[PDB]
Amino acid sequence: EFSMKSVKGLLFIIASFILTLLTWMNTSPQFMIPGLALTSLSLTFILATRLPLLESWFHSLEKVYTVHKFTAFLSIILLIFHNFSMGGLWGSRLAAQFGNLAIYIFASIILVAYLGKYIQYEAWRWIHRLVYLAYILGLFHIYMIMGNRLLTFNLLSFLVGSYALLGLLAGFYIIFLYQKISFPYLGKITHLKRLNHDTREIQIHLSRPFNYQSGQFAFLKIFQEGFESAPHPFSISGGHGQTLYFTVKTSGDHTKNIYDNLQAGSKVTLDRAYGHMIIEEGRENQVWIAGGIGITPFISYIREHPILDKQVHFYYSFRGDENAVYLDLLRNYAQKNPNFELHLIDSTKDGYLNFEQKEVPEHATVYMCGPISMMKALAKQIKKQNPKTELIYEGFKFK
Ligand SMILES: Cc1cc2nc3c(=O)[nH]c(=O)nc-3n(C[C@H](O)[C@H](O)[C@H](O)COP(=O)(O)OP(=O)(O)OC[C@H]3O[C@@H](n4cnc5c(N)ncnc54)[C@H](O)[C@@H]3O)c2cc1C
Ligand SMILES: NC(=O)C1=CN([C@@H]2O[C@H](COP(=O)(O)OP(=O)(O)OC[C@H]3O[C@@H](n4cnc5c(N)ncnc54)[C@H](OP(=O)(O)O)[C@@H]3O)[C@@H](O)[C@H]2O)C=CC1
Ligand code: HEM
Ligand code: HEM
Repeated sequence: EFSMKSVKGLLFIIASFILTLLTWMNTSPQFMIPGLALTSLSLTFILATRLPLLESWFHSLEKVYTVHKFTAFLSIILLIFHNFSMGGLWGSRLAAQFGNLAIYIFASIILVAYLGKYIQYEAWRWIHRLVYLAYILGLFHIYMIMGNRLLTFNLLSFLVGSYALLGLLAGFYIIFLYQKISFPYLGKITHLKRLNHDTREIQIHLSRPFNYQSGQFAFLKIFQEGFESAPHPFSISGGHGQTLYFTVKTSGDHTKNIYDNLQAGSKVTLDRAYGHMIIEEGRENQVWIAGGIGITPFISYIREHPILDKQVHFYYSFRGDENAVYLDLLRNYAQKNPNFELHLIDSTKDGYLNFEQKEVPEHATVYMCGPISMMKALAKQIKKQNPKTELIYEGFKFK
Protein backbone atom coordinates (compact mmCIF):
# COMPACT_ATOMS: atom_id res chain seq x y z
CA GLU A 1 0.00 0.00 0.00
CA PHE A 2 1.17 3.52 -0.82
CA SER A 3 2.18 5.78 2.06
CA MET A 4 3.74 9.20 2.58
CA LYS A 5 7.06 7.82 1.28
CA SER A 6 5.49 7.83 -2.20
CA VAL A 7 3.46 11.03 -1.67
CA LYS A 8 5.97 12.99 -3.75
CA GLY A 9 5.45 10.72 -6.75
CA LEU A 10 1.67 10.39 -6.61
CA LEU A 11 1.20 14.15 -6.20
CA PHE A 12 3.39 14.63 -9.27
CA ILE A 13 0.95 12.39 -11.13
CA ILE A 14 -2.07 14.26 -9.76
CA ALA A 15 -0.61 17.67 -10.59
CA SER A 16 0.15 16.26 -14.04
CA PHE A 17 -3.50 15.37 -14.62
CA ILE A 18 -5.32 18.46 -13.31
CA LEU A 19 -2.92 20.79 -15.11
CA THR A 20 -3.70 18.85 -18.28
CA LEU A 21 -7.43 18.70 -17.58
CA LEU A 22 -7.59 22.41 -16.76
CA THR A 23 -5.59 23.31 -19.87
CA TRP A 24 -7.72 21.47 -22.43
CA MET A 25 -10.92 22.58 -20.69
CA ASN A 26 -9.65 26.15 -21.14
CA THR A 27 -8.80 25.77 -24.85
CA SER A 28 -10.40 22.68 -26.47
CA PRO A 29 -12.85 21.00 -24.06
CA GLN A 30 -13.69 18.41 -26.74
CA PHE A 31 -10.17 16.92 -26.46
CA MET A 32 -9.97 16.47 -22.67
CA ILE A 33 -10.20 12.67 -22.94
CA PRO A 34 -7.46 12.18 -25.57
CA GLY A 35 -5.23 14.98 -24.29
CA LEU A 36 -5.31 13.55 -20.78
CA ALA A 37 -4.47 10.18 -22.34
CA LEU A 38 -1.40 11.76 -23.92
CA THR A 39 -0.20 12.88 -20.49
CA SER A 40 -0.72 9.41 -19.03
CA LEU A 41 1.27 8.04 -21.96
CA SER A 42 4.19 10.38 -21.28
CA LEU A 43 4.27 9.58 -17.56
CA THR A 44 4.27 5.88 -18.46
CA PHE A 45 7.47 6.30 -20.46
CA ILE A 46 8.94 8.48 -17.71
CA LEU A 47 8.11 5.73 -15.22
CA ALA A 48 10.34 3.28 -17.13
CA THR A 49 13.52 5.39 -16.98
CA ARG A 50 14.78 3.87 -13.68
CA LEU A 51 16.17 7.27 -12.69
CA PRO A 52 17.14 7.82 -9.03
CA LEU A 53 14.62 10.66 -8.69
CA LEU A 54 11.86 8.20 -9.63
CA GLU A 55 12.69 5.77 -6.83
CA SER A 56 13.14 8.70 -4.46
CA TRP A 57 9.67 10.08 -5.30
CA PHE A 58 7.94 6.68 -5.25
CA HIS A 59 10.29 5.10 -2.64
CA SER A 60 10.53 1.80 -4.53
CA LEU A 61 11.07 0.39 -8.01
CA GLU A 62 8.15 -1.99 -7.39
CA LYS A 63 5.88 0.98 -6.68
CA VAL A 64 7.32 2.75 -9.73
CA TYR A 65 6.29 -0.17 -11.94
CA THR A 66 2.89 -0.45 -10.23
CA VAL A 67 2.25 3.19 -11.14
CA HIS A 68 3.64 2.44 -14.62
CA LYS A 69 0.99 -0.26 -15.10
CA PHE A 70 -1.74 1.98 -13.67
CA THR A 71 -0.87 4.81 -16.07
CA ALA A 72 -0.74 2.35 -18.98
CA PHE A 73 -4.23 1.05 -18.19
CA LEU A 74 -5.61 4.57 -17.75
CA SER A 75 -4.09 5.58 -21.10
CA ILE A 76 -5.60 2.61 -22.92
CA ILE A 77 -9.04 3.16 -21.37
CA LEU A 78 -9.03 6.85 -22.31
CA LEU A 79 -7.81 6.02 -25.82
CA ILE A 80 -10.53 3.41 -26.31
CA PHE A 81 -13.17 5.93 -25.24
CA HIS A 82 -11.65 8.53 -27.59
CA ASN A 83 -11.69 6.05 -30.49
CA PHE A 84 -15.29 5.07 -29.77
CA SER A 85 -16.46 8.69 -29.59
CA MET A 86 -14.46 10.03 -32.56
CA GLY A 87 -14.20 7.38 -35.27
CA GLY A 88 -14.30 3.66 -36.02
CA LEU A 89 -11.90 0.88 -36.99
CA TRP A 90 -10.05 2.54 -39.90
CA GLY A 91 -10.00 6.20 -40.88
CA SER A 92 -10.29 7.84 -44.27
CA ARG A 93 -7.34 10.25 -43.96
CA LEU A 94 -3.77 9.33 -43.08
CA ALA A 95 -3.88 11.32 -39.83
CA ALA A 96 -6.79 9.22 -38.54
CA GLN A 97 -5.12 6.01 -39.71
CA PHE A 98 -2.04 6.91 -37.67
CA GLY A 99 -4.22 6.96 -34.56
CA ASN A 100 -5.89 3.71 -35.59
CA LEU A 101 -2.53 1.96 -35.95
CA ALA A 102 -1.23 3.47 -32.71
CA ILE A 103 -4.26 2.29 -30.72
CA TYR A 104 -4.04 -1.19 -32.25
CA ILE A 105 -0.37 -1.47 -31.29
CA PHE A 106 -1.06 -0.11 -27.79
CA ALA A 107 -3.90 -2.58 -27.18
CA SER A 108 -1.88 -5.53 -28.50
CA ILE A 109 1.17 -4.60 -26.42
CA ILE A 110 -0.87 -4.17 -23.24
CA LEU A 111 -2.59 -7.52 -23.83
CA VAL A 112 0.78 -9.22 -24.34
CA ALA A 113 2.34 -7.47 -21.33
CA TYR A 114 -0.45 -8.56 -19.00
CA LEU A 115 -0.83 -12.14 -20.29
CA GLY A 116 2.85 -12.68 -21.04
CA LYS A 117 4.26 -14.11 -17.82
CA TYR A 118 5.52 -17.30 -19.48
CA ILE A 119 7.12 -15.58 -22.48
CA GLN A 120 10.91 -15.37 -22.32
CA TYR A 121 11.89 -12.11 -20.65
CA GLU A 122 13.96 -10.77 -23.55
CA ALA A 123 11.27 -11.62 -26.11
CA TRP A 124 8.76 -9.95 -23.80
CA ARG A 125 10.96 -6.84 -23.71
CA TRP A 126 11.31 -6.79 -27.50
CA ILE A 127 7.52 -7.01 -27.89
CA HIS A 128 7.12 -4.31 -25.22
CA ARG A 129 9.49 -1.96 -27.06
CA LEU A 130 6.91 -1.43 -29.84
CA VAL A 131 5.27 1.09 -27.49
CA TYR A 132 7.77 3.60 -28.86
CA LEU A 133 6.52 3.07 -32.42
CA ALA A 134 2.91 3.30 -31.23
CA TYR A 135 3.71 6.51 -29.34
CA ILE A 136 5.48 8.06 -32.33
CA LEU A 137 2.49 7.20 -34.52
CA GLY A 138 0.20 8.83 -31.96
CA LEU A 139 2.36 11.95 -31.91
CA PHE A 140 2.16 12.14 -35.71
CA HIS A 141 -1.62 11.69 -35.49
CA ILE A 142 -1.95 14.53 -32.97
CA TYR A 143 0.35 16.91 -34.84
CA MET A 144 -1.32 16.39 -38.22
CA ILE A 145 -4.88 16.73 -36.89
CA MET A 146 -3.84 19.77 -34.85
CA GLY A 147 -1.62 21.96 -37.00
CA ASN A 148 -0.71 25.50 -35.99
CA ARG A 149 -2.92 24.99 -32.92
CA LEU A 150 -0.03 23.13 -31.26
CA LEU A 151 2.78 25.17 -32.88
CA THR A 152 2.24 28.59 -31.28
CA PHE A 153 3.09 30.48 -28.09
CA ASN A 154 0.27 29.36 -25.80
CA LEU A 155 -0.15 27.18 -22.74
CA LEU A 156 -1.71 24.27 -24.64
CA SER A 157 1.13 24.01 -27.16
CA PHE A 158 3.81 24.20 -24.47
CA LEU A 159 2.08 21.63 -22.24
CA VAL A 160 1.49 19.14 -25.06
CA GLY A 161 4.97 19.63 -26.50
CA SER A 162 6.67 19.34 -23.11
CA TYR A 163 4.90 16.11 -22.21
CA ALA A 164 5.38 14.62 -25.70
CA LEU A 165 9.08 15.54 -25.71
CA LEU A 166 9.57 14.12 -22.21
CA GLY A 167 7.90 10.87 -23.23
CA LEU A 168 9.95 10.65 -26.43
CA LEU A 169 13.22 11.30 -24.59
CA ALA A 170 12.35 8.82 -21.83
CA GLY A 171 11.51 6.11 -24.35
CA PHE A 172 14.66 6.75 -26.37
CA TYR A 173 16.84 6.69 -23.25
CA ILE A 174 15.37 3.51 -21.79
CA ILE A 175 15.30 1.59 -25.09
CA PHE A 176 18.51 2.74 -26.81
CA LEU A 177 20.84 4.42 -24.30
CA TYR A 178 20.31 3.03 -20.79
CA GLN A 179 22.16 -0.25 -21.35
CA LYS A 180 24.97 1.50 -23.25
CA ILE A 181 25.75 4.62 -21.19
CA SER A 182 24.22 4.00 -17.73
CA PHE A 183 26.42 1.00 -16.80
CA PRO A 184 29.71 2.68 -15.85
CA TYR A 185 30.87 0.03 -13.36
CA LEU A 186 33.06 -2.25 -15.47
CA GLY A 187 34.39 -5.24 -13.55
CA LYS A 188 35.94 -8.68 -13.95
CA ILE A 189 34.83 -11.89 -12.27
CA THR A 190 37.64 -12.93 -9.93
CA HIS A 191 36.14 -15.80 -7.90
CA LEU A 192 33.22 -18.21 -8.20
CA LYS A 193 31.94 -20.51 -5.46
CA ARG A 194 29.13 -23.08 -5.50
CA LEU A 195 27.36 -22.91 -2.14
CA ASN A 196 25.02 -25.86 -2.75
CA HIS A 197 23.51 -27.84 -5.63
CA ASP A 198 21.87 -24.78 -7.20
CA THR A 199 23.44 -21.59 -5.77
CA ARG A 200 26.65 -19.90 -6.92
CA GLU A 201 28.56 -16.99 -5.39
CA ILE A 202 30.26 -14.52 -7.74
CA GLN A 203 33.04 -12.14 -6.73
CA ILE A 204 33.59 -9.09 -8.96
CA HIS A 205 36.57 -6.73 -8.97
CA LEU A 206 35.53 -3.30 -10.25
CA SER A 207 37.52 -0.51 -11.87
CA ARG A 208 35.95 2.12 -9.58
CA PRO A 209 34.60 1.98 -6.02
CA PHE A 210 30.92 1.03 -5.80
CA ASN A 211 28.65 2.80 -3.31
CA TYR A 212 25.73 0.87 -1.83
CA GLN A 213 23.94 0.17 1.44
CA SER A 214 23.26 -3.31 2.79
CA GLY A 215 19.90 -4.53 1.53
CA GLN A 216 20.22 -2.92 -1.91
CA PHE A 217 20.37 -4.58 -5.32
CA ALA A 218 21.89 -3.81 -8.71
CA PHE A 219 21.46 -4.72 -12.36
CA LEU A 220 24.21 -6.93 -13.77
CA LYS A 221 25.24 -7.51 -17.39
CA ILE A 222 27.56 -10.43 -18.18
CA PHE A 223 29.78 -10.47 -21.28
CA GLN A 224 30.81 -14.06 -22.00
CA GLU A 225 30.45 -16.33 -25.02
CA GLY A 226 27.19 -18.25 -24.79
CA PHE A 227 25.66 -15.82 -22.28
CA GLU A 228 22.84 -13.32 -22.63
CA SER A 229 23.89 -9.71 -22.09
CA ALA A 230 20.54 -8.44 -20.79
CA PRO A 231 20.66 -6.90 -17.29
CA HIS A 232 19.38 -9.01 -14.43
CA PRO A 233 18.59 -7.66 -10.94
CA PHE A 234 20.56 -9.25 -8.11
CA SER A 235 20.87 -8.34 -4.45
CA ILE A 236 24.35 -7.31 -3.37
CA SER A 237 25.48 -10.05 -0.98
CA GLY A 238 28.61 -8.28 0.27
CA GLY A 239 31.79 -6.50 -0.69
CA HIS A 240 33.17 -3.01 -0.22
CA GLY A 241 35.10 -0.61 -2.43
CA GLN A 242 36.15 -2.31 -5.67
CA THR A 243 34.91 -5.76 -4.58
CA LEU A 244 31.30 -6.92 -4.97
CA TYR A 245 29.54 -10.18 -4.10
CA PHE A 246 26.45 -11.69 -5.72
CA THR A 247 24.67 -14.88 -4.67
CA VAL A 248 22.64 -16.33 -7.55
CA LYS A 249 20.17 -19.20 -7.27
CA THR A 250 19.29 -21.28 -10.32
CA SER A 251 15.82 -20.01 -11.26
CA GLY A 252 15.76 -20.31 -15.05
CA ASP A 253 17.95 -20.56 -18.12
CA HIS A 254 20.17 -17.55 -17.40
CA THR A 255 20.76 -18.44 -13.74
CA LYS A 256 21.41 -22.08 -14.64
CA ASN A 257 23.89 -20.81 -17.23
CA ILE A 258 25.53 -18.79 -14.45
CA TYR A 259 25.67 -21.88 -12.22
CA ASP A 260 27.22 -24.25 -14.75
CA ASN A 261 29.10 -22.21 -17.36
CA LEU A 262 30.09 -18.81 -15.92
CA GLN A 263 33.88 -18.49 -15.86
CA ALA A 264 36.35 -16.39 -13.92
CA GLY A 265 37.89 -13.48 -15.79
CA SER A 266 34.67 -12.65 -17.65
CA LYS A 267 33.66 -9.02 -18.01
CA VAL A 268 30.61 -7.62 -16.24
CA THR A 269 28.95 -4.22 -16.03
CA LEU A 270 26.81 -2.67 -13.31
CA ASP A 271 24.73 0.51 -13.32
CA ARG A 272 24.01 1.58 -9.72
CA ALA A 273 22.43 0.51 -6.44
CA TYR A 274 18.65 0.33 -6.05
CA GLY A 275 16.39 -0.50 -3.15
CA HIS A 276 14.52 0.86 -0.13
CA MET A 277 15.32 -2.03 2.26
CA ILE A 278 18.29 -0.32 3.89
CA ILE A 279 18.89 -2.35 7.05
CA GLU A 280 21.13 0.18 8.80
CA GLU A 281 18.36 2.82 8.61
CA GLY A 282 15.93 0.79 10.73
CA ARG A 283 15.25 0.93 14.44
CA GLU A 284 17.66 -0.45 17.04
CA ASN A 285 15.47 -3.53 17.59
CA GLN A 286 15.09 -5.53 14.38
CA VAL A 287 13.57 -8.79 13.20
CA TRP A 288 15.02 -10.30 10.02
CA ILE A 289 12.94 -12.88 8.14
CA ALA A 290 14.55 -14.63 5.17
CA GLY A 291 13.14 -17.34 2.94
CA GLY A 292 15.57 -19.22 0.72
CA ILE A 293 17.55 -16.98 -1.62
CA GLY A 294 15.84 -14.04 0.10
CA ILE A 295 18.67 -14.37 2.63
CA THR A 296 20.96 -12.55 0.19
CA PRO A 297 20.51 -8.90 1.36
CA PHE A 298 20.91 -9.81 5.04
CA ILE A 299 24.22 -11.53 4.30
CA SER A 300 25.35 -8.17 2.90
CA TYR A 301 24.96 -6.69 6.37
CA ILE A 302 26.70 -9.57 8.15
CA ARG A 303 29.77 -9.50 5.90
CA GLU A 304 30.05 -5.72 6.28
CA HIS A 305 29.40 -5.37 10.05
CA PRO A 306 31.70 -7.72 12.00
CA ILE A 307 30.31 -6.31 15.27
CA LEU A 308 26.52 -6.03 15.30
CA ASP A 309 25.21 -2.62 16.36
CA LYS A 310 21.56 -3.72 16.64
CA GLN A 311 19.50 -6.26 18.57
CA VAL A 312 18.57 -8.59 15.71
CA HIS A 313 16.37 -11.68 15.72
CA PHE A 314 16.98 -13.55 12.45
CA TYR A 315 14.57 -16.21 11.16
CA TYR A 316 15.97 -18.12 8.18
CA SER A 317 13.62 -20.70 6.66
CA PHE A 318 14.98 -23.11 4.06
CA ARG A 319 13.38 -26.13 2.42
CA GLY A 320 16.10 -28.59 3.40
CA ASP A 321 19.66 -28.85 4.62
CA GLU A 322 20.71 -29.12 0.96
CA ASN A 323 18.89 -25.84 0.19
CA ALA A 324 20.60 -23.81 2.94
CA VAL A 325 23.45 -21.39 2.28
CA TYR A 326 25.88 -19.54 4.56
CA LEU A 327 24.99 -21.69 7.58
CA ASP A 328 28.58 -21.71 8.87
CA LEU A 329 28.81 -17.94 8.38
CA LEU A 330 25.55 -17.42 10.27
CA ARG A 331 26.68 -19.69 13.12
CA ASN A 332 30.01 -17.87 13.41
CA TYR A 333 28.24 -14.49 13.39
CA ALA A 334 25.79 -15.61 16.08
CA GLN A 335 28.63 -16.92 18.24
CA LYS A 336 30.64 -13.72 17.78
CA ASN A 337 27.76 -11.30 18.42
CA PRO A 338 25.66 -11.94 21.56
CA ASN A 339 22.99 -9.52 20.27
CA PHE A 340 22.40 -11.67 17.16
CA GLU A 341 19.78 -14.38 17.74
CA LEU A 342 19.64 -17.03 15.00
CA HIS A 343 16.60 -19.22 14.26
CA LEU A 344 17.07 -21.81 11.52
CA ILE A 345 13.81 -23.28 10.20
CA ASP A 346 13.84 -26.46 8.12
CA SER A 347 10.53 -26.51 6.25
CA THR A 348 10.75 -30.27 5.65
CA LYS A 349 11.62 -31.03 9.30
CA ASP A 350 9.81 -28.73 11.76
CA GLY A 351 7.20 -26.86 9.73
CA TYR A 352 6.22 -23.35 8.74
CA LEU A 353 7.53 -20.21 10.40
CA ASN A 354 4.43 -18.95 12.24
CA PHE A 355 4.35 -15.55 13.94
CA GLU A 356 1.60 -16.01 16.49
CA GLN A 357 3.46 -17.13 19.62
CA LYS A 358 6.84 -15.72 18.61
CA GLU A 359 6.87 -12.12 19.77
CA VAL A 360 8.05 -8.91 18.10
CA PRO A 361 10.15 -6.54 20.25
CA GLU A 362 8.68 -3.17 21.14
CA HIS A 363 9.53 -0.35 18.72
CA ALA A 364 11.10 -2.80 16.28
CA THR A 365 11.47 -2.91 12.51
CA VAL A 366 10.76 -6.13 10.59
CA TYR A 367 12.70 -6.91 7.42
CA MET A 368 11.27 -9.62 5.16
CA CYS A 369 12.71 -11.23 2.03
CA GLY A 370 11.20 -14.52 0.89
CA PRO A 371 8.52 -16.11 -1.28
CA ILE A 372 5.72 -13.63 -1.81
CA SER A 373 2.93 -15.76 -0.30
CA MET A 374 5.11 -16.35 2.76
CA MET A 375 5.61 -12.59 3.01
CA LYS A 376 1.85 -11.96 2.84
CA ALA A 377 1.10 -14.54 5.53
CA LEU A 378 3.85 -13.34 7.87
CA ALA A 379 2.91 -9.69 7.31
CA LYS A 380 -0.71 -10.43 8.23
CA GLN A 381 0.32 -12.28 11.39
CA ILE A 382 2.80 -9.60 12.48
CA LYS A 383 0.36 -6.76 11.78
CA LYS A 384 -2.30 -8.48 13.87
CA GLN A 385 0.23 -9.04 16.66
CA ASN A 386 1.40 -5.40 16.67
CA PRO A 387 -0.32 -2.81 14.45
CA LYS A 388 2.39 -0.23 15.22
CA THR A 389 5.32 -2.36 14.00
CA GLU A 390 7.14 -1.16 10.88
CA LEU A 391 7.43 -3.80 8.15
CA ILE A 392 9.70 -3.56 5.09
CA TYR A 393 9.81 -6.27 2.42
CA GLU A 394 11.65 -6.61 -0.88
CA GLY A 395 10.16 -8.42 -3.85
CA PHE A 396 12.18 -10.30 -6.46
CA LYS A 397 10.01 -9.51 -9.50
CA PHE A 398 8.70 -6.42 -11.28
CA LYS A 399 5.73 -8.06 -13.05
C1 LIG B 1 15.27 -6.58 -6.66
C2 LIG B 1 15.61 -8.00 -7.03
C3 LIG B 1 16.63 -8.66 -6.36
C4 LIG B 1 16.97 -9.98 -6.68
N1 LIG B 1 17.99 -10.59 -5.98
C5 LIG B 1 18.29 -11.82 -6.29
C6 LIG B 1 19.37 -12.46 -5.56
O1 LIG B 1 20.04 -11.96 -4.66
N2 LIG B 1 19.61 -13.76 -5.95
C7 LIG B 1 18.94 -14.45 -6.94
O2 LIG B 1 19.27 -15.61 -7.19
N3 LIG B 1 17.93 -13.83 -7.63
C8 LIG B 1 17.63 -12.59 -7.31
N4 LIG B 1 16.62 -11.96 -7.99
C9 LIG B 1 15.91 -12.71 -9.04
C10 LIG B 1 16.67 -12.77 -10.36
O3 LIG B 1 16.72 -11.48 -10.97
C11 LIG B 1 15.96 -13.75 -11.29
O4 LIG B 1 15.95 -15.04 -10.69
C12 LIG B 1 16.59 -13.86 -12.68
O5 LIG B 1 16.61 -12.57 -13.29
C13 LIG B 1 15.86 -14.85 -13.57
O6 LIG B 1 16.72 -15.23 -14.66
P1 LIG B 1 16.48 -16.56 -15.46
O7 LIG B 1 16.61 -16.30 -16.96
O8 LIG B 1 17.36 -17.61 -14.93
O9 LIG B 1 14.97 -16.90 -15.11
P2 LIG B 1 13.70 -17.02 -16.05
O10 LIG B 1 13.25 -18.42 -16.12
O11 LIG B 1 14.02 -16.37 -17.40
O12 LIG B 1 12.65 -16.13 -15.32
C14 LIG B 1 12.01 -16.57 -14.10
C15 LIG B 1 11.50 -15.37 -13.34
O13 LIG B 1 12.49 -14.32 -13.36
C16 LIG B 1 11.97 -13.17 -13.99
N5 LIG B 1 13.02 -12.60 -14.84
C17 LIG B 1 13.69 -13.23 -15.85
N6 LIG B 1 14.59 -12.48 -16.45
C18 LIG B 1 14.50 -11.27 -15.77
C19 LIG B 1 15.19 -10.05 -15.92
N7 LIG B 1 16.14 -9.84 -16.84
N8 LIG B 1 14.86 -9.04 -15.09
C20 LIG B 1 13.91 -9.24 -14.18
N9 LIG B 1 13.19 -10.34 -13.94
C21 LIG B 1 13.54 -11.33 -14.78
C22 LIG B 1 10.73 -13.61 -14.77
O14 LIG B 1 9.80 -12.55 -14.87
C23 LIG B 1 10.21 -14.75 -13.88
O15 LIG B 1 9.39 -14.27 -12.83
C24 LIG B 1 16.26 -10.64 -7.69
C25 LIG B 1 15.24 -9.98 -8.36
C26 LIG B 1 14.90 -8.67 -8.05
C27 LIG B 1 13.79 -7.98 -8.79
N1 LIG C 1 12.08 -11.31 -1.95
C1 LIG C 1 11.50 -12.15 -2.79
O1 LIG C 1 10.54 -11.81 -3.48
C2 LIG C 1 12.02 -13.51 -2.90
C3 LIG C 1 11.45 -14.31 -3.83
N2 LIG C 1 11.87 -15.60 -4.00
C4 LIG C 1 11.62 -16.31 -5.28
O2 LIG C 1 10.91 -17.48 -5.00
C5 LIG C 1 11.37 -18.59 -5.80
C6 LIG C 1 11.71 -19.75 -4.90
O3 LIG C 1 13.04 -19.57 -4.37
P1 LIG C 1 13.56 -20.48 -3.17
O4 LIG C 1 14.60 -19.75 -2.43
O5 LIG C 1 13.91 -21.81 -3.70
O6 LIG C 1 12.21 -20.58 -2.32
P2 LIG C 1 11.48 -21.73 -1.49
O7 LIG C 1 10.24 -22.13 -2.20
O8 LIG C 1 12.51 -22.73 -1.14
O9 LIG C 1 11.09 -20.86 -0.22
C7 LIG C 1 12.02 -20.64 0.85
C8 LIG C 1 11.41 -21.17 2.12
O10 LIG C 1 10.16 -20.50 2.35
C9 LIG C 1 9.23 -21.44 2.81
N3 LIG C 1 7.89 -20.97 2.48
C10 LIG C 1 7.36 -20.89 1.22
N4 LIG C 1 6.13 -20.47 1.21
C11 LIG C 1 5.82 -20.29 2.55
C12 LIG C 1 4.65 -19.84 3.19
N5 LIG C 1 3.54 -19.51 2.54
N6 LIG C 1 4.68 -19.75 4.54
C13 LIG C 1 5.80 -20.08 5.18
N7 LIG C 1 6.95 -20.52 4.68
C14 LIG C 1 6.89 -20.60 3.34
C15 LIG C 1 9.58 -22.71 2.07
O11 LIG C 1 8.99 -23.82 2.75
P3 LIG C 1 8.28 -24.89 1.79
O12 LIG C 1 8.62 -24.48 0.40
O13 LIG C 1 8.85 -26.23 2.15
O14 LIG C 1 6.82 -24.82 2.04
C16 LIG C 1 11.10 -22.67 2.13
O15 LIG C 1 11.61 -23.26 3.30
C17 LIG C 1 12.52 -18.05 -6.67
O16 LIG C 1 12.07 -17.82 -8.00
C18 LIG C 1 12.92 -16.77 -5.94
O17 LIG C 1 13.45 -15.78 -6.80
C19 LIG C 1 12.53 -16.22 -2.97
C20 LIG C 1 13.06 -15.53 -2.00
C21 LIG C 1 13.09 -14.07 -2.06
C1 HEM D 1 -4.91 15.23 -27.65
C2 HEM D 1 -4.57 14.41 -28.60
C3 HEM D 1 -5.50 14.01 -29.64
C4 HEM D 1 -6.31 14.75 -30.44
C5 HEM D 1 -6.47 16.25 -30.43
C6 HEM D 1 -6.98 13.84 -31.27
C7 HEM D 1 -7.89 14.23 -32.25
C8 HEM D 1 -8.61 13.34 -33.00
C9 HEM D 1 -9.60 13.65 -33.91
C10 HEM D 1 -10.10 15.01 -34.29
C11 HEM D 1 -10.07 12.52 -34.43
C12 HEM D 1 -11.17 12.46 -35.45
C13 HEM D 1 -10.83 11.63 -36.68
C14 HEM D 1 -10.56 12.44 -37.90
O1 HEM D 1 -9.72 13.35 -37.90
O2 HEM D 1 -11.18 12.17 -38.94
C15 HEM D 1 -9.38 11.46 -33.85
C16 HEM D 1 -9.60 10.13 -34.08
C17 HEM D 1 -8.86 9.11 -33.54
N1 HEM D 1 -7.85 9.22 -32.69
FE1 HEM D 1 -7.24 10.85 -31.93
N2 HEM D 1 -6.56 12.61 -30.99
C18 HEM D 1 -5.67 12.62 -30.02
C19 HEM D 1 -4.96 11.60 -29.42
C20 HEM D 1 -4.97 10.29 -29.85
C21 HEM D 1 -4.06 9.29 -29.54
C22 HEM D 1 -2.88 9.51 -28.63
C23 HEM D 1 -4.50 8.13 -30.19
C24 HEM D 1 -3.98 6.75 -30.23
C25 HEM D 1 -2.87 6.32 -29.67
C26 HEM D 1 -5.66 8.47 -30.89
C27 HEM D 1 -6.38 7.58 -31.64
C28 HEM D 1 -7.41 7.98 -32.46
C29 HEM D 1 -8.18 7.02 -33.22
C30 HEM D 1 -7.99 5.55 -33.23
C31 HEM D 1 -9.08 7.72 -33.90
C32 HEM D 1 -10.12 7.19 -34.85
C33 HEM D 1 -9.65 7.35 -36.28
C34 HEM D 1 -10.81 7.18 -37.20
O3 HEM D 1 -11.49 6.17 -37.28
O4 HEM D 1 -11.14 8.08 -37.94
N3 HEM D 1 -5.91 9.79 -30.68
N4 HEM D 1 -8.48 12.00 -32.99
C1 HEM E 1 1.06 2.54 -22.87
C2 HEM E 1 1.50 1.48 -22.18
C3 HEM E 1 2.99 1.18 -21.85
C4 HEM E 1 4.11 1.83 -22.22
C5 HEM E 1 4.24 3.09 -23.11
C6 HEM E 1 5.24 1.14 -21.65
C7 HEM E 1 6.57 1.47 -21.79
C8 HEM E 1 7.63 0.76 -21.26
C9 HEM E 1 9.01 0.84 -21.70
C10 HEM E 1 9.55 1.72 -22.84
C11 HEM E 1 9.73 0.01 -20.94
C12 HEM E 1 11.25 -0.24 -21.05
C13 HEM E 1 11.52 -1.32 -22.10
C14 HEM E 1 12.99 -1.61 -22.17
O1 HEM E 1 13.62 -1.83 -21.10
O2 HEM E 1 13.54 -1.64 -23.30
C15 HEM E 1 8.85 -0.63 -19.99
C16 HEM E 1 9.21 -1.55 -19.03
C17 HEM E 1 8.34 -2.30 -18.26
N1 HEM E 1 6.97 -2.34 -18.42
FE1 HEM E 1 5.86 -1.08 -19.61
N2 HEM E 1 4.76 0.07 -20.93
C18 HEM E 1 3.39 0.06 -21.03
C19 HEM E 1 2.55 -0.85 -20.44
C20 HEM E 1 2.89 -1.80 -19.50
C21 HEM E 1 2.00 -2.79 -18.92
C22 HEM E 1 0.50 -2.95 -19.25
C23 HEM E 1 2.69 -3.53 -18.06
C24 HEM E 1 2.07 -4.70 -17.25
C25 HEM E 1 2.79 -5.51 -16.47
C26 HEM E 1 4.06 -3.05 -18.05
C27 HEM E 1 5.12 -3.52 -17.30
C28 HEM E 1 6.45 -3.20 -17.48
C29 HEM E 1 7.56 -3.72 -16.70
C30 HEM E 1 7.45 -4.72 -15.53
C31 HEM E 1 8.68 -3.18 -17.17
C32 HEM E 1 10.10 -3.47 -16.61
C33 HEM E 1 10.92 -4.21 -17.67
C34 HEM E 1 12.20 -4.73 -17.07
O3 HEM E 1 12.17 -5.19 -15.91
O4 HEM E 1 13.24 -4.68 -17.76
N3 HEM E 1 4.14 -1.99 -18.94
N4 HEM E 1 7.57 -0.14 -20.22
